[PDB]
Amino acid sequence: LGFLPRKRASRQRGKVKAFPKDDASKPVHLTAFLGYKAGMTHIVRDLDRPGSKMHKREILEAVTVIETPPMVVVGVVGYVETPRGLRSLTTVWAEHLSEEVKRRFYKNWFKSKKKAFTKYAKKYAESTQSINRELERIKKYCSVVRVLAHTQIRKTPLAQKKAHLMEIQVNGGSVADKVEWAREHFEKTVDIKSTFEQNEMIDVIGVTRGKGNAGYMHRTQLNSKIYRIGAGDDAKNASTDFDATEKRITPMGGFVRYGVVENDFVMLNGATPGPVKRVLTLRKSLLTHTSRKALEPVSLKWIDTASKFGHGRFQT
Amino acid sequence: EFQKVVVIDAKGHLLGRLASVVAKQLLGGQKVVVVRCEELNISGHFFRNKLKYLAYLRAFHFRAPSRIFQKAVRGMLPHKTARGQAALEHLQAVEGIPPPFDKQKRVVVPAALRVLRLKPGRKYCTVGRLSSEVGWKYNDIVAKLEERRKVKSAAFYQAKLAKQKKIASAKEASPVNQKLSQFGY
RNA sequence: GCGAAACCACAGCCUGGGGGCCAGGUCGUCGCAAUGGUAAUUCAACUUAGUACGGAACCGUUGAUUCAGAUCAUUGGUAGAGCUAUCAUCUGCCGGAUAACGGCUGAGCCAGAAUCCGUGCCAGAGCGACGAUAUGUAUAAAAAUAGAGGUCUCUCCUGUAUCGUAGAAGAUGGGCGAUGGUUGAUGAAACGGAAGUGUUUUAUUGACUUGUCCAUGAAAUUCCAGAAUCCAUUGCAUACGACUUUAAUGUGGAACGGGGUAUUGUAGAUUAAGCCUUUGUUCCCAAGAUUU
RNA sequence: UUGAGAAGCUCAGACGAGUAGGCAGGCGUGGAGGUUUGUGACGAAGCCUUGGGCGUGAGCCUGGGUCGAACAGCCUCUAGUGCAGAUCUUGGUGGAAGUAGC
RNA sequence: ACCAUCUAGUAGCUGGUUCCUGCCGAAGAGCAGAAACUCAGAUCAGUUUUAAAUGAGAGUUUCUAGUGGGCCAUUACUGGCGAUGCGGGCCGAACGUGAGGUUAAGGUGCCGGAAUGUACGCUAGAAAGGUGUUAGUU
Repeated sequence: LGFLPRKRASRQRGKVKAFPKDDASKPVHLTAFLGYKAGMTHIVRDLDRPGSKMHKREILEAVTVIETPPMVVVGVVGYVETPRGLRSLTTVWAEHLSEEVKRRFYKNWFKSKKKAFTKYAKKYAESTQSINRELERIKKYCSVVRVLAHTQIRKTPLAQKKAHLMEIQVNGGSVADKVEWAREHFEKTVDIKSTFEQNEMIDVIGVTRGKGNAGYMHRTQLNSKIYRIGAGDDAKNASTDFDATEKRITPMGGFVRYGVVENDFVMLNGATPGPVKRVLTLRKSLLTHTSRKALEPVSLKWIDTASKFGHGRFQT
Repeated sequence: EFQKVVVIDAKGHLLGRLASVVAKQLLGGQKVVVVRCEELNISGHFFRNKLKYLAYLRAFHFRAPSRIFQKAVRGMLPHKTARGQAALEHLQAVEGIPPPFDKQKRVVVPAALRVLRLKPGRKYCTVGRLSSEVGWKYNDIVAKLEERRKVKSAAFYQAKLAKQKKIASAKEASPVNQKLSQFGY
């Protein structure tokens, strides 16, 4: 069938089969968000919509929290279009690296002599002309620019300190515009909240939650309704129009098996494949949907911050 | 005259005639490279080869024009034998013209040309368009790359012709060319 | 630890035609996509509209049926957690080419179906980027055969052409004429990304030069032959492997001591176990073994 | 001209599938008689051998290794004389299989 | 029931039956040989002409083995299969070991040895329908 045969995704990150259709007319931006499937909450969204049956009805549905905020944007990777497919013309990151990125590039970072990009960083810093020449070649030859972007696994609260690198292509913008955006975002921390507000239907993807002797299969939640960005660092993660009072998206006393996300989440009204702390692959829709229901935003009135583990109703 | 490596421009050639010419060369110990395989031509209307392929679709089903020609040569060789498999490895059929091959002379096979073998007005199909309809999706970029190579090669020809003008003028300038021109050179 | 026996021409990929015959089927990171599978389905109501002509239809809107993929915020079940419920929730598209059929000029085009192929989704066999470590192997425009190129004019009608081609397998010298040609080694700068691994411009250095004409030598070869893994550790994972983690002197982790957290429950104990979390404590630390 | 093992030598021409079946000539084994002034501890027989040779073949000759006591050619005699099979007889040894199993 | 002889009980039957080369060779009374005789000055014939041509040397008495199936095809006959491999895929061809030459059948785009030969033509291919086509008749 479509999803059949069943096969758990070996890669923790939900490698996107496709990406949103880039267009040079649109500003140089991204079309992905590195979620982490933090948890869920009954974010009551008052669906203020005349004609609809659930007019102004608070939709107390699961706001599937997915930790997604500042993710280390290292550099860019060239991608030239070839008669045999899409070939990576080059891969030029920024001079500045991170221990999490180095840990990701290896498997025994502490055991290893931290040689990851040792001379490469020196070449990037000292031989900047060579980096510029390669960048100039990338801008003049590569058809697409895959903006390299790691994660904040070591930065945000997580046992894994291997930054989830993602070759997020520059969604839109010309070759010069994509290079300039990559240069601006060189050695930066791409914030998922900055990329998108997560206040409407999204194209979140990623592996499912490993049940046992299945799950953990790469999926793509089409038209995944996103309630709001669950900023775990901010006390107002679950604070909404009616709830407010600096409510925390995590359950009172910490979410089950995920606690409180050290950074912003991608809390989405509905389901999201993946267990607690399992890295998600939220992204923009490849196609376009001008549906009135999708266009109309459901006003998030209240939310749920109950100490679900235990007294599933004790919000405070 | 035979040599070790030949590059054949497959445009305007019939599939069967060119493959049969290629197969006989391969079994003779000659390494053969066929370029621009998506410009190959097939006798008969488009639907005829189209129903032939979809019948084949109804074994690995390969859509690329270069691998369409490769199958044609393969059936014309003793593939079940070590001799045939050795010959097949000597054939490099590619679509478009790779840069390693666009700087070398390309020969054509008169016994396989469509102009010399098809009556005028006869309907004929193109492998590239047929492949693009059965699943191949790279003809846009292949065509675009063809224009860039053709433009670059055209500039090279103009530069070569401009350099040729000087020596051509200097040919008759030297009186030796007319002193003993009776030798026929 | 002990330990048979029956049986065994020979052996074990499919289709067709006449089980073997014939013809076919270094490590690691980030990516590419050959190919295979594929998915959505139906109905009701409202607005159209009591209108067009008793009574529609286009569009739009609101919802339901079946099916598919996910999730456990809430509710129920299970003995708080976890699991789970068409008992709970979320999600489930647009391009091309078409058939019937209707048109355009008069074959070649247009319109056209829940059909077909793609977009998308699922799997990833072949590959990409990045990090640390052989007899002279000569010849590059495009498109047409019911036309092209170059400057109203000219050429094509194959390469039987063009470049290089004499030297004891390429020796040793002299003169005449031009600033040549062929190069080996340095120094460079411009170009080539589709598989660019090659194109030039050169500034030198070291050679040869048959461009031309002369001077010596060939012989008896006397007729061909610094990482990864194990141990340990993590639970986003788990039948076991595998995976995610850390894990090799510091948010170091591992353990507890816990706190918080709740449950049941009448406040208490468990107190994360797949509840959180710790300015708390101690322990130990590539430690060895193993493969490249 | 020597070229009569007259059962020898020499000339010519034609011909060549083959089951049942018929005819002929040969190869081999155990023992017998005769014979080779036969072979043998300076190594018989046997066995092994990608060593060599002869014959269309059955088969024979031989080198080397191993071995340690007998053997063979030729002319006749004789027979318990020639094996791929008989779910052959006897012995030995396999795959099944370190499986089923205790 | 058992045990030992009779017993190597009873065979139209089952399974098996051991070296080589050569020559002849069926059947599917006849067909095959051996001796003996009588022999180009002799008779014959899977033959044809006429109401002789041509090929072959012709026969006899005697014995002594094997078989008296069936199948295919053209017209009960005729062949062929069977005891028969080889080239082609029924057609061709009757076989000692070889060298060379040349062919039959079938073939010469490639697999595949061999002309992507030459020339003339039509357009899936190796009861009647069609405003599909090409040559002609009335």
